[PDB]
Amino acid sequence: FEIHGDNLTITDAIRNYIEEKIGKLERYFNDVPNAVAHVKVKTYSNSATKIEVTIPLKNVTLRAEERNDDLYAGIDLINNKLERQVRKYKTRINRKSRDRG
Amino acid sequence: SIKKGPFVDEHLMKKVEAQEGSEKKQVIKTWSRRSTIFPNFIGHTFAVYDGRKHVPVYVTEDMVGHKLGEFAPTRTFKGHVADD
Amino acid sequence: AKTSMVAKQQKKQKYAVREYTRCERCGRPHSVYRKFKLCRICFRELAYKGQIPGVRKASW
Amino acid sequence: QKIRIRLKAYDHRVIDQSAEKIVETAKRSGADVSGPIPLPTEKSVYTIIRAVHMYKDSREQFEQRTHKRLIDIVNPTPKTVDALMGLNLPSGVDIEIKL
Amino acid sequence: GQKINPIGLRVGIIRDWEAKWYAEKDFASLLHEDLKIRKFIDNELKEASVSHVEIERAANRINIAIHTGKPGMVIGKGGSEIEKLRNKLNALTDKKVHINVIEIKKVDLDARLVAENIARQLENRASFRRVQKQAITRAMKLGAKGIKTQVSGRLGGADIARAEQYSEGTVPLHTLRADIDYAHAEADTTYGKLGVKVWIYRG
Amino acid sequence: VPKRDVLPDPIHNSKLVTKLINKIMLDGKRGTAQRILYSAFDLVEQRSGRDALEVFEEAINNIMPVLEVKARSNYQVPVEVRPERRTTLGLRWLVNYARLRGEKTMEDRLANEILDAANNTGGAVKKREDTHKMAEANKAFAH
Amino acid sequence: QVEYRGTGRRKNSVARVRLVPGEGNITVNNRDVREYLPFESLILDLNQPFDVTETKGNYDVLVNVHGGGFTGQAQAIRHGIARALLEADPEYRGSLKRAGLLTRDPRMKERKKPGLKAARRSPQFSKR
RNA sequence: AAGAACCUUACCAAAUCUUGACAUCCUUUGACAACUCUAGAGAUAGAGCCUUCCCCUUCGGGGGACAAAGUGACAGGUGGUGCAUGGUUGUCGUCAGCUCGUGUCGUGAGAUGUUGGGUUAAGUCCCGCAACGAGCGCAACCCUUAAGCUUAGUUGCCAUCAUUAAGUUGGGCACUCUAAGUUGACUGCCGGUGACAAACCGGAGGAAGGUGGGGAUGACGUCAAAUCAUCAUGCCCCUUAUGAUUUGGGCUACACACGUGCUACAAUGGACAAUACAAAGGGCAGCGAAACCGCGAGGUCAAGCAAAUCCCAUAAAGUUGUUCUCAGUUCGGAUUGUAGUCUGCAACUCGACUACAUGAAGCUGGAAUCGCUAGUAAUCGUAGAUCAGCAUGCUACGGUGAAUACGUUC
Repeated sequence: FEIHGDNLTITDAIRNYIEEKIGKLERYFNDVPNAVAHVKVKTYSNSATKIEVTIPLKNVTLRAEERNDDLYAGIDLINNKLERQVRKYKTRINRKSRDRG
Repeated sequence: SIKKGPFVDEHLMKKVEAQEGSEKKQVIKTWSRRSTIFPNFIGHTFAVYDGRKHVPVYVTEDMVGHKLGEFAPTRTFKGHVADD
Repeated sequence: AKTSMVAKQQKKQKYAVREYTRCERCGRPHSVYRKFKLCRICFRELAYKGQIPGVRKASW
Repeated sequence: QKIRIRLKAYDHRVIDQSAEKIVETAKRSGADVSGPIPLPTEKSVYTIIRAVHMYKDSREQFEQRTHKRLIDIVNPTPKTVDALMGLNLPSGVDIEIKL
Repeated sequence: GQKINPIGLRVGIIRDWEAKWYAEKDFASLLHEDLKIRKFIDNELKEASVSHVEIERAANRINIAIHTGKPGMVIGKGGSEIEKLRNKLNALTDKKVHINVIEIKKVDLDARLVAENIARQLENRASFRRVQKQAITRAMKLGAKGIKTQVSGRLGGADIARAEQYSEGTVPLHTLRADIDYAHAEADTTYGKLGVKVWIYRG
Repeated sequence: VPKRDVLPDPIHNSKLVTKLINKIMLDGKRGTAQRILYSAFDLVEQRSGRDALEVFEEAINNIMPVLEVKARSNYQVPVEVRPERRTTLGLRWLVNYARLRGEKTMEDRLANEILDAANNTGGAVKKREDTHKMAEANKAFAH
Repeated sequence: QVEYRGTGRRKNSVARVRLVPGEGNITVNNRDVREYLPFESLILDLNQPFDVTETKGNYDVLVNVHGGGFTGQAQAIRHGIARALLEADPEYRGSLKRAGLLTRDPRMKERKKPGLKAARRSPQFSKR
């Protein structure tokens, strides 16, 4: 959703690519009101690839983060973090009922 | 509003009173922001620096809720996706 | 830009009001008093120097 | 029907000690002095922000004291005239002579 | 937070004003007129290693005294510069000003002299933690119960700024009656700006 | 943690009426709340010519439950409810069930309601019941 | 005659109470209180000093009050009177100070401060 | 950004320019120009015209300062790097912890102290404890407020007086109130309890009794947090320009979403008419007083004033009677256009405000979710900054005045 990126003009193939690959996770649970992404470029002089993202939640939020050479490998990391996140968050939880007295 | 009563830039006036006697000219590059209507500015056709460049108009009788401060809405198509 | 805005403000005008009074020391134009002609943060910057009363702090 | 003055100091004792030493000068050659009548000492404020760019909510307050201090004396002689205009220090006061 | 100098706090209660003059709503003229004097004394800050100065003005004249560490330097010798300096301030003050200089002792203890001392000799490419160690080693000497000596910038003329500080002794801050000293300096060799922070404790 | 005494009500030399005003005293405008309430007195003390304290103590005791419940997953327990919370309970179900009558005037619905439960009618006696139905339906799985 | 005196202060509303023995009859600055304070019919509680101390009464009233609106102004009445009865005789502190009446509850309106807008509430938060 | 028409505004346009818009160094040297004319969009120039060595000159110089020019450095860069930085700030969080010196034990990194019991707002305090002492930090410590005594009585007050429409006149400083120094609240004192001690509950007094109210204050470190666009500055780059003056646009456009907040969805209500109570600040050609004009905006002159004096000013909610009698309503006033006031030369894109009419959804909001432990929440107004003009914002002031706190399950 909210995407501001400094020192670069965004394009559209990255949009369908990244946001569709994020859409794959409605296995659990999406729940897709906000998804704030964040970037920047930063001379080292090897000189950057910032890949930072929020993926906020019902009653809570989150953070995944990464820096890379390149946006494809560097992105497969904003995903394959959130996956494991959402998964756990659902496991959880506590049902093993048990009468009382 | 105005405080009794209408005003004008007066350096344009020095132009119209000059071109007012003969067969009146109809070509003007000008500035025309703080200059409101009155019927000595007729016989003459106005192209006002719109914000980028000058832009003509045939002056015409019905010009009562109108003035030359601008008649080209300068937001320039539009700024908007839809039309009016 | 900045350096020549400094000269823009203090040279003459056409009439009364197309003119500003920013801060002397810093060039901070906005949110600045006319009492001392001193911006938001120049006074703090020179409040701690304690030249003037001045108080600092917390009774109101 | 007597001398009356107004003193404004930004340290809250000089009003009192200056008032009393000039009173001493005033009753030296004279008498009939009304005292340092207090006035409410109105204030000021400056709502300054603890920032440079943003974070407008984190701010703070400088202020000011503006005291007025009303002192008189009756039945002049030109030596208590000099009691006014003999000693003025500390001159942070806004001393104003009247009658 | 984060932190802030206590000289902002202890002032207004238990220390001086760094200037004075009587009261009326022409602060504008008086104020910035004074501020260039406060600049103009760079002439002697470059020349005497002084602490500071706080003025107090008369009805129609001006009284001043610079709190200085190098007395024979500021004096000239035979007052060979005192009267021309009256003229030069007066010249650029655009108003008469009666100089009356005042030396500072104990010796170079307080924030100012110590601060730009260590900054300058540090900008002589000095192994600074030793120089700091020497400053403290003559500071606890002179008598005060807590010193702490911080500095930042790209140190060693090298990569990213970090900041070292050698603390010492008892130097409370959250307290309110301390009457203490603080400074920050500015002087660079190669990379940017390297600034120090001084701290002491009197009584 | 203690509970903000009212000295008395200086009407009737009572206490309960003030405890009710403060629930009606919208905007802190006691003048208009004690207005509409005094109107309530003369009106209801006209209809079925009696006192407030009769229809008041009556109807406040007719809706007031002696049980209600609470959860703690969430298991809903029966408990003898404590008295002051039981008081403000009767007050609250009273007034909050009152305004929904679809009736114009400040007072008529109110007197309609206290007169309702005065004869063991009205939805606040009803909620008293359902509270006392869940309760003793709530004895099995929680008591 | 002999007018006892108590002086009450709540909510900017000073109560220079000129109590004097007699009948008991009100003049809020040369004016009865009943018409004066909106609306108001809470004057039973104002003769509380007579309600519980040397009960019933009465002593006659003159009073010079100013400041604030009626409420704290109608509360310096109490401390004015009761402080005037302890001034009359502290015999009945054991029925006054059992009702207080000398505790000028110094609560007031605190300063304004960041976040506070048209009515005093912490902000709303950003969401999702 | 505490006030985007111009300005600010840099972005866009063009008229122009280049030791320049702007400064320092070297010179001819000169006091630097007032007002007009020509054209111009202004910049400006042609200019006229009058700027015209003023401090001290013994004849010359010196010298504030020049007229533009010459002079080569130069100047400048909203041009970038908050990751090259300093400085400053939010942050967990006002969370209470974080450290050392000495001595020990450990092969060794390290631990010890900082742990055990109890207790506290808390490394608070105490008992014990190869440990002992300090450093930071908590509290006090500074402010402001409730109770108080004393000093000083106006422009403040009348308790005794007559006097005035009137605290106005004469009188008084008694009293509120007034700004400086004074105690009082420190588990201080009593009872119980407790490892007696630390310490908990209650009592007494007291105005305040449990770190009195609130603020000031943010330990070690985390966020390569924000900041070169506060300011300065390391490196790079421009320099007939990324630098500059000048006029005009525009930073405010809206198929869209979001966030933010303000306002109605009404009979406790709406509208009418009479009436009372606040605090706090500001004020010189600035606060504008009556009287006058008008539907109002506003304007006529000017009373008074560097202020406990004169003005902003009048308070609002409330209350008083009337009526409205549940509507898309006497709710709603969005909207659109008609007509006036004030501002600055200047209200088109783009200032509000004044009477006319028009009178939309909206009849309390789904799922969702946020603040708050009492003068709170909730609610009515006042004034200060910014200010030619401009606040559903912010700031400060007040006046009115609730439910809930079982228990820490979760």
